[PDB]
Amino acid sequence: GYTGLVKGGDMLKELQWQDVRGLLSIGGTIIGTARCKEFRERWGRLQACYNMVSNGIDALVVCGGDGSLTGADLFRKEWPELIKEKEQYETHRNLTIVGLVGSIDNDMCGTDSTIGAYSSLERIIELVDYIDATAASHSRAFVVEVMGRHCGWLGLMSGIATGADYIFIPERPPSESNWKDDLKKVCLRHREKGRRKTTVIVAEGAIDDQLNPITSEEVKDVLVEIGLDTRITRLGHVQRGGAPCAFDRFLATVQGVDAVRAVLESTPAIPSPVISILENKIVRQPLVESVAQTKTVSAAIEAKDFDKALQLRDQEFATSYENFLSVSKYDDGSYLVPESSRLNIAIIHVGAPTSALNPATRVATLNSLAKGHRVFAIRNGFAGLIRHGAVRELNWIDVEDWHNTGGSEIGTNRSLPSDDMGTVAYYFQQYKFDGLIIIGGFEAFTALYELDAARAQYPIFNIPMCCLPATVSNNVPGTEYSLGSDTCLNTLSGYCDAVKQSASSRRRTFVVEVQGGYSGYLASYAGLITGALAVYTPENPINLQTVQEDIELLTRTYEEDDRSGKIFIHNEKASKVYTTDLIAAIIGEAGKGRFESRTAVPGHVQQGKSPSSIDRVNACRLAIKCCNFIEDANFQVKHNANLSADERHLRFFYDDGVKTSAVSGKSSVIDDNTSVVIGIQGSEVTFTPVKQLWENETHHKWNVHWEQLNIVSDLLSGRLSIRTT
Amino acid sequence: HGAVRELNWIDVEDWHNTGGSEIGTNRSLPSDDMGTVAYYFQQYKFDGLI
Amino acid sequence: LIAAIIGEAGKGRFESRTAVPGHVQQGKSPSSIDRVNACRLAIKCCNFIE
Amino acid sequence: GKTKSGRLILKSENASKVLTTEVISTIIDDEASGRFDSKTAIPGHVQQG
Amino acid sequence: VRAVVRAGIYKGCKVFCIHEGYEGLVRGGEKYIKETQWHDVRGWLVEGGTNIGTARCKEFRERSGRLKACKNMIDMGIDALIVCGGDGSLTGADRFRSE
Amino acid sequence: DSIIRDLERENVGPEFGEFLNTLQTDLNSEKPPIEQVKSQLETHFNLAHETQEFSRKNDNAPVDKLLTNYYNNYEVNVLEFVLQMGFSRDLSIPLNVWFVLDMISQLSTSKQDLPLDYYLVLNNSQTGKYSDFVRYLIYEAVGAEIHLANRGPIRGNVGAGDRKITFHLLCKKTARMILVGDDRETDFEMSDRSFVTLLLDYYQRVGTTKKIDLLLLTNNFDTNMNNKLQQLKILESLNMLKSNCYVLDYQITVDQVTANFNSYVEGIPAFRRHEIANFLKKRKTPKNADELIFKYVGRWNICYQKKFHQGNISIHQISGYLD
Amino acid sequence: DSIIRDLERENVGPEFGEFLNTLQTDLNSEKPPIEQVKSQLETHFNLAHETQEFSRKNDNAPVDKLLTNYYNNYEVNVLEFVLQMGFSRDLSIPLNVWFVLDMISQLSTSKQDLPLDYYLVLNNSQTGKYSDFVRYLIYEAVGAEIHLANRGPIRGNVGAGDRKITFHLLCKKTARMILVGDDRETDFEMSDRSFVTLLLDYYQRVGTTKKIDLLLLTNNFDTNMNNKLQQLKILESLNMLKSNCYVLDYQITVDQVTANFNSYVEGIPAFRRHEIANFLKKRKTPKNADELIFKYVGRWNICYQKKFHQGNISIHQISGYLD
Repeated sequence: GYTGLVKGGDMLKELQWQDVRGLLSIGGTIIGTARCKEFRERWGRLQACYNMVSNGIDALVVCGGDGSLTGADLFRKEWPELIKEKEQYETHRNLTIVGLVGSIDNDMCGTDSTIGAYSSLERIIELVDYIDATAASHSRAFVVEVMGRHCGWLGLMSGIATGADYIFIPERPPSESNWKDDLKKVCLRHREKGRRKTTVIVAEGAIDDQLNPITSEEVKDVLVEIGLDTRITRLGHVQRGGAPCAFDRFLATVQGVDAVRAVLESTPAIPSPVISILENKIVRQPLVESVAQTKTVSAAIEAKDFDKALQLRDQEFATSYENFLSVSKYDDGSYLVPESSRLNIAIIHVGAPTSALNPATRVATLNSLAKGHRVFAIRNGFAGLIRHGAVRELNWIDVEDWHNTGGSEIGTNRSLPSDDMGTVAYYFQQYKFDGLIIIGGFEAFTALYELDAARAQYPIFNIPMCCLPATVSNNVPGTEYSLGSDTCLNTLSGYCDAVKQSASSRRRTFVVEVQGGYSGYLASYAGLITGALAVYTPENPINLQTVQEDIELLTRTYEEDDRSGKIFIHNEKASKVYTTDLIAAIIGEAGKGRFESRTAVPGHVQQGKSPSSIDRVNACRLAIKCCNFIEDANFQVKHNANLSADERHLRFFYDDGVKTSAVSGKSSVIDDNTSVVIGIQGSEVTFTPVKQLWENETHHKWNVHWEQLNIVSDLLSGRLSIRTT
Repeated sequence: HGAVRELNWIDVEDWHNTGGSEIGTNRSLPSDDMGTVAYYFQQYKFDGLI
Repeated sequence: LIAAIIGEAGKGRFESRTAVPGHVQQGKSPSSIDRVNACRLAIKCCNFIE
Repeated sequence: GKTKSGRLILKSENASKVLTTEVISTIIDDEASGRFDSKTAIPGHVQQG
Repeated sequence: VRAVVRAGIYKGCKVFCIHEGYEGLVRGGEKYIKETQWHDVRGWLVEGGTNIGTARCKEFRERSGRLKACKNMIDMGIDALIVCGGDGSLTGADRFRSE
Repeated sequence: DSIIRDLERENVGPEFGEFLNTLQTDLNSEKPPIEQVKSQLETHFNLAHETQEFSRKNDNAPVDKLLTNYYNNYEVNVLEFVLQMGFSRDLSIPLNVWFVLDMISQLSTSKQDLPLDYYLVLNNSQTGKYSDFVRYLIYEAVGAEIHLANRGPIRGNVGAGDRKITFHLLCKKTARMILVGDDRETDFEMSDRSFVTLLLDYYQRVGTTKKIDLLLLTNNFDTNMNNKLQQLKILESLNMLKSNCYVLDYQITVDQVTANFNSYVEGIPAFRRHEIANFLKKRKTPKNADELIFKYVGRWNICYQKKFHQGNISIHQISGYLD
Repeated sequence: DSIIRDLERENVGPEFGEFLNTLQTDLNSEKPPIEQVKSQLETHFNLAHETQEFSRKNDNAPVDKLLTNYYNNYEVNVLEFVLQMGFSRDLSIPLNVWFVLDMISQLSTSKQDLPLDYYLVLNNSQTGKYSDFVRYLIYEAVGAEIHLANRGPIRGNVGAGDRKITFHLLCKKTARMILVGDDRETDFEMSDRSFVTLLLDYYQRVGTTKKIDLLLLTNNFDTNMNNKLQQLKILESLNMLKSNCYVLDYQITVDQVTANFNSYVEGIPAFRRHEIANFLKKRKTPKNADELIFKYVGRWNICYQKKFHQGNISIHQISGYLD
């Protein structure tokens, strides 16, 4: 850290292109870290300055947390102060300083997420997943002491990701007077409703509204006096170690490239930035403002004004807290709606499996049941419905352990209502469904469209319907994110880490085949995060010249190496000629049998055992938004009308000859806005009607660009350098 | 209108003599809305039609 | 696959081989049956259209 | 009626040079007559760990 | 448990799963002593903890419960007991054997 | 804003302008913008004494809740096609505007309703000049910042029920605009008789087959033309009222049309038959002959049921039709 | 204007930035824009002596009408795909540019033409910097007030016949922009060798399956890579030229490259086959091996036929493919 900048001599050493080999699967730091201590004093910062000028250092890149950036900000403020005892002065007169947020906390302002935050969250989830993975006992409780000194983000996200009963966060602390009694209430309420795996999450900075800390031991004692055998689990240093997760690998690599750009793109007129992330877009925020904003949250908490602090957190934090609070309070009965307003909700899993299916179905069932609606799960897709009438009613107890479980508990398949509309329409009428959630991929998108189009032929289908996109491919129109894709990237990065290790008299080069459909997104993302040499995709042409170029890069790369083992990412649908098998075969014969080429096919393992935290958090956000849409009273039959039972089921009535909608009161019975695709655009959730999306989509299973994934990966592998000499 | 009426031994009374229709007759076709005809056939669970 | 199964048969008893005449099936010169019929039918084609 | 736990067939690469993972699976589909399908899982020489 | 249920079934004998360990054995009945089928222990390899369940039985620590448990086995027609547990868990089974 | 200039031109008092300037609603509060306008209205115009006297002089009737009084929650919330047939002379312009707003709020107490269409006729010079001011208020009351115009319906969401509405103000200015084809120049005289018949000409041309279920009658200016009973007879004639329509008739002052209205409505079929014929024998002259009162004479063959009465505030309902 | 700063930044004399101020087309005028800008270029830069000399030192060849004379109106106006493989090292940047416009004007004399595609490649660092100057020049020449861009083809009409043209300028600035997905920071080395192979990478990834029917060849700077014979050789291998493609080779200086070139183009098949073989034997090293020249080696079986030769300027056409 700063110690090497203060005692800067042998502590300042150059880094070569080969020195940073395989660092994308390592963590923490090879440069090593240190606490801000001598850099807290002016004479220390003066010496740090001398060393930079003396060693001809013109730019500094600080990758650290709140404290490290507060220091970087103070060093830039105090830099115009250069004491003299030389051309060195005019040369190094203007400090070029850029900041990267390396923090598990996720405390820093201006950025939606900091480097290490999701990985640390993964470590928490890793542990709570073991706790959850035991068959339930009659009177058991578990306390998880999570790290993160300055921000309740980890505590919150762990709460959502694990389905915790109660959480302790510095932003919204409980009363000193009755937190124990409120803890008891919440827990016993859930226990009453069927919960046997009572879980509480205590943050590192957990406090009560009078600033008194809340230890996990304090919390244990509360639950023990409720007759529960409580067990503390302290994560400790586990939360800071290990390989970064899929998102962090992307986040650090991308922000890291921009940090270098920000240095070059600098002038004294353009202020010193903090490389931040906002609506999945990398942004350059000013260091001055970001450190200042972050200090005001710390101040708010210290000043016992926790309202200012929670208000001072981004929408990401706000929406997440609101969601955790909602789900927790579903047991209240406060969500309950009048008898007349209660509906029959259908959930179906259309497409190949993703680990994200059960968590999403869980949140959707609880949300619906909380209102008094009846939840019916169409088992084994449309085929299960058509062939066997496979409908199963869900209750509070049925949902149990689903937030952790992968695949489908009801069954998922790519069969379409097309197979027999008449039969689908018969069953929808029998079970009297008033709303439908199609969780799945391109076939869930297809089914939504087909059923929407069938509204004409079958009145029963004129209900609100939605597609919750869940797929590994990220090939569904109407969203930037499909549930299960982050789990897949995590599964792939880990898989490749084991590939490169087995590539160290066995094997040298590996052609890892990525199954991401007809879209190069999966392959491109995977390539960036695994440090793949070449990435084969349907979007980019494969031929004798391209192949020769790929071989040349591999050849030129290997004739420099002295940790090794190289990978190529081949998308299953890239070429009907140059397949994973042919590419591997050409690499082998290359250099008159120079290296040993091997194929690797993770394949159906890409769905993963447990959904990632990004998948768990989003499955919950979107399931909530699905229910809010289909169960919206605006799209539902009006109860103060002279309507017959059949008129209310048909959702239309004939008034004075005119066919009127029992919902809108309008002459046009069919509303196209009721069949919608619920997805993410930036940070915001979007509702997009199928009819419009269906003309836009391609027969190549769907305009969309992830080009910069490929640009950055090629810059960081030898590609861009070999391509330009 | 979903205009279905159940008939019993007593309802049939004096019909062998009477002209026109007691239930109503018109040239409208199921074409007008198959879906609605099909919904009603399913509700009333008709096993035969004259 | 058939050739591959024959080969592994009898714990490697006989040597199985594939043969693919393929596009050679058209032949260098038409057979006499082909020459005779080509003439009969060509005559009948012309007689019809003309 | 029973639990749907899923089905696996494990085939050591050396068990058959002719009846390979991919060949075996295509035979299963042929013989299954649409009642179920078969898919392969070929992880590769990554199993070292 | 999956192994015991299947092995016993294969060897041609009825397998009963005593839910809540000694508590279930002392309380007895269909409530705790359920007949288990081959397909009932499906995919239990992956499952963590105990699907049958464990419970600390205060009564079985005394001759009061040890006798009640003995009756329940003869009533259920259970000719043999298989305990899967810890030190005291097996010492208590050993004491039950001599008693 | 143009409205303030317009009111100064029509000779109207500044009060109305000053009301619009300070008139503001905020759909960031639990109170609906309708109850919010109602509050601002009862404040600026000091309508408390006038409302108090309006009731106390109609045998203490709950004027603040007449629909909520007779009908139940369902009964009232089903009503979806209202016709307020002029303003009352006995009420000050703001008092009438509050009554239009008080009525709208009652018909929108539930979130389970089918949309409402409210028609308001401004049948004379004493009320027609206020139309744009009314249309602006309704606009704020309903909050049509969803997606104003010099003509057309004001769409929006009204009441605690937050019900979808579509308010229509059918006045002379609007009728002129229609006639000229939206030409700038609309200064020409329009008879109150001519107006009613053009309202009929708009309806018959639009082809509206939606029936009036609440009919609001009162003591309008031009008693000669806007006769409460004559208006009833014309709607009875044209099949414009629903089979089970509701006729709510209010006023403070009592007149002979009030005697004749109640004698017609409450009358036996033989009486109504005679009533019509004797108006036609008495009043039909070859010079008068073409007037709508001699075309759309009303229907004796109809039946009513007196549902509510509290000193000159009555609610009858079409009980039957005899064919 | 932005170009004027770029130019000062790239050590280029202000003359260029000064020309882009005095540079403006009259449009309405009888004289076609290309010819206007062309005559404006001659004036500002005094390209009268150098043009005359370029003729003089080439046995008084018509360096103003090289195409026009040789070909008939049909022949010149049938040419649709043109590749200009650099700028001569023997002529100034304004003479080189002028010549581009002059060659362009020559193919657009007719109003009975299908569209023209013109590709200018500015391969070395010497000319590369003037891409934007040339782009603002071709923009004014065609008058792209039809519907400039940082990248991309300039489309408009051109010459005496208003023939729709699409001028493409391939340089390293555009190549860097491409590689970095249009990022602000395009400051990185790129060897002329890399540049040639990336041009191809683009032809194969863009998809282009159209054949060049007039190939303009000269003596560019950086001959180690931008070698005339080596460029021809490459185009022959990649099947990029029309079966009757015309190959124009202009310049003033005679060197060994020109001898090697002429002996290859005009050589008997046995000479060409050996020319290729012995180059590979003599020049291929295991370190050299990867270079494009070792892959896209030329074809001895392509025959040419001399069409024109006025000392140092020649036209040969492909006359057959022996197979």
